[PDB]
Amino acid sequence: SIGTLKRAWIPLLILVVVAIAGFTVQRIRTF
Amino acid sequence: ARPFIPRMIRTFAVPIILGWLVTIAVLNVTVPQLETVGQIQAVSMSPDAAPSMISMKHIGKVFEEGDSDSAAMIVLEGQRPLGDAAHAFYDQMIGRLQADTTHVQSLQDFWGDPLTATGAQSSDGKAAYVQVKLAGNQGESLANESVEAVKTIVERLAPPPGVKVYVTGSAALVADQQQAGDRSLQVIEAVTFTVIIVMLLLVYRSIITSAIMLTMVVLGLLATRGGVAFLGFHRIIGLSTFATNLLVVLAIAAATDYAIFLIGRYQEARGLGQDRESAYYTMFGGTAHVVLGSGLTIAGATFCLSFTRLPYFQTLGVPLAIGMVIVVAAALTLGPAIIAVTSRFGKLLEPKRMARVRGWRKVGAAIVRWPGPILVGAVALALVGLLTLPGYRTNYNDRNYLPADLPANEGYAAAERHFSQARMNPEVLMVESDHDMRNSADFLVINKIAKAIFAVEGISRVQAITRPDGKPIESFYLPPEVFDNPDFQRGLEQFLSPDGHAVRFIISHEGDPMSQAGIARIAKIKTAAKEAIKGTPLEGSAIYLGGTAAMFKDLSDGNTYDLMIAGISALCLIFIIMLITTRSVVAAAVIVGTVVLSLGASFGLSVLIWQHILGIELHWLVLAMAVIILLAVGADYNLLLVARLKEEIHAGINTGIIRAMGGSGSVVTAAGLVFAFTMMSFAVSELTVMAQVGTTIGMGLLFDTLIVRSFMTPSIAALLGKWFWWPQVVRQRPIPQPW
Amino acid sequence: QFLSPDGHAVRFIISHEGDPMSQAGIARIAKIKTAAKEAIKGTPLEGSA
Repeated sequence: SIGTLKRAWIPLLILVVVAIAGFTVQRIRTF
Repeated sequence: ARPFIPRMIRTFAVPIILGWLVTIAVLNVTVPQLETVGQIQAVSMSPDAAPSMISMKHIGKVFEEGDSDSAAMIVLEGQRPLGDAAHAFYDQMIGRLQADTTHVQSLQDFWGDPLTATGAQSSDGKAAYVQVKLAGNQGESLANESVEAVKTIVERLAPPPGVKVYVTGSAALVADQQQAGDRSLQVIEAVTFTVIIVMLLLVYRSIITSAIMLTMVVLGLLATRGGVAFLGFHRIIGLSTFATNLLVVLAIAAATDYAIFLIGRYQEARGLGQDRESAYYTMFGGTAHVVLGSGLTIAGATFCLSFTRLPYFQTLGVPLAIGMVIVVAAALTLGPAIIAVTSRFGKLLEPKRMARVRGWRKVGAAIVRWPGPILVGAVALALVGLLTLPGYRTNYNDRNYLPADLPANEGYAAAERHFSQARMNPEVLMVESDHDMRNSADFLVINKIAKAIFAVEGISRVQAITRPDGKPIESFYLPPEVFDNPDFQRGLEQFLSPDGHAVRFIISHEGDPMSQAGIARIAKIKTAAKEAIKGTPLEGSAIYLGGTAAMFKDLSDGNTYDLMIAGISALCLIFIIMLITTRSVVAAAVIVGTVVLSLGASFGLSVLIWQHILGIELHWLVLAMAVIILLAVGADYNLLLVARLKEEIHAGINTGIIRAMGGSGSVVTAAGLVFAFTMMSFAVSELTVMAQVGTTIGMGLLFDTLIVRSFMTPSIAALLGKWFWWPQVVRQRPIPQPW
Repeated sequence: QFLSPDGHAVRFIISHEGDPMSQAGIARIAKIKTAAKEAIKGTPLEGSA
């Protein structure tokens, strides 16, 4: 819901950034 | 009232100081120093599964000449063409070298063979050479003592009159470069010591405060070094010389950063008019979380650096993180403790005069009132920095980055004096087929390969079974009876696998084999060698290419990919920490943009100064070290400044800017200049690569502190306004209070 | 006509295709020089002018 989503936007944003960074680093590493 | 942690730190000050001292003592007396423990367990710098390394191991395995890739050359020249006594002593020496099976694995006797002697002798018949395969890979100590042993065994016996013997190659080069760095250490340390003392007395205008800071820094450095050597001594974690050096540099930088942070905040608080106790409590409550966050961000980034594939960064991940954690722990426990003890006992930490805070408040006033034009000026300077970046070249030859008195350099000089190619850095090509090659048609194909290789733009010699002197430019015929001449059989073992399933040609470049062209040439060598067999029965065989240029091409590719991995990791972690600290999504983005822009401008200025003007090309390691240190220090300073700015927002956006400038700009500037000049004092070293790294970091921090951090980000903050703190809602000015 | 009277030189007379004074014609001469240099490489004429 709105409240439980906007009351914790920081941790979710960090999770998204870490996920993207991990995916990109994994893909680059295999080269 | 008073938080738990500072009260417990200060109440137990003396016992914790004693504990720190005794721990450092025990960790430094019972466990050797970092240089020794690092050298005993050094690791090879070439990746384990690179295309070149596998080729060298396989080539060694097939011909039964060891499993290593270290090699050296012996140069034999005289002022008169060599005679029979030359052969006599050459044979005696070669017997002696073959007697010592401990250190030399296998040998390549060309000059002793009449058929191939032409290919192992100068055009005027005045010089010769030999190849020795040595124990241990590159960079392991085994190679070092093996090359030293060969030097001793060759120099024990006196050469005949008229001739002189050298030792040459890459192994001797690395051994002597290690010795040269060790020699330069003393002078460089003396000069940097005097410069750092001068700078500290200049920043503080006192002798006692400088002495106390030196104490903080040395205790932190000794603790970090002892602890990391303790962990590495028991084979708990890996170590390497590059790791120890960068660890020392980072330890010094972080320790001085935090020491200046704490003492400056203390003195500022005292100047405001608070008593000793409240000054201590406010410095802790204003700097502790910043120090902790910066330390953990740097530790996390330097740990994430460990996923890299190139060992130069792989081995560098754990030890630096452990050292950084130790540094932050020491500077959070021991720091405030001794500050409290020193403040209480007598009268030592005492601010005198006030001339920097007022000046920096004035600079903040200028930034706030006219933020636009100052921004365009700063970005214009960054532009003049950036525009020289795209033209950037790099050189992998390490010969011409050292003084010319190293013995290997005289060996190289002799070789260049009597040879018109780069015959001291050859290569080897291999073809692995599935049938015996000791027959005529396969020889025609072999010669086809040799000729196809010879015709590449850059190659000068291609030494093969067909032509031992290395000029395959002729039509070929060898009747089958030639397999019975014993001399031909000896050459056959030298050049063909004993099973008959492999061939190898020795390829020597022209010019420097390690410049960019010498790196791009091996791909063409492989393509030509592949297309030469196309259509002949040998199709589908496996082609190996082992040599120095191959190794350096692999290293360059790994270098670019690892630089990008580390960049993404570091930048994303900076984003995370700024977001946690400020609770703003635009502020973190602005900081990320500014830091990357500063890296770019700094390196642009450095390349403008070092390659265009002084006419010396940068190394292939400067980028990595420079970016590591610059990113760490920038994270630290930006975190402090932004945290302070957030602290002073409540009374208006912009008077907060000028207050924050007065409070913290001076501290960050002092730390930046001290570290920058401590590094800049390295320009007088005779190991030019260290001069390059030191000067790059120095000029980079000068530009960062004096242009970017003091004029670009405060101006941006004052320009955007309340939109620097989105999504948080803030006000440009408080409610208008009455008179 | 071709060799030098003292016998220390030779000259070749080279004619282009199309328009010698367009961009390609200008670019061709470096290739000519490189080709000659690589042709003399390894032979007793190596390093000549």
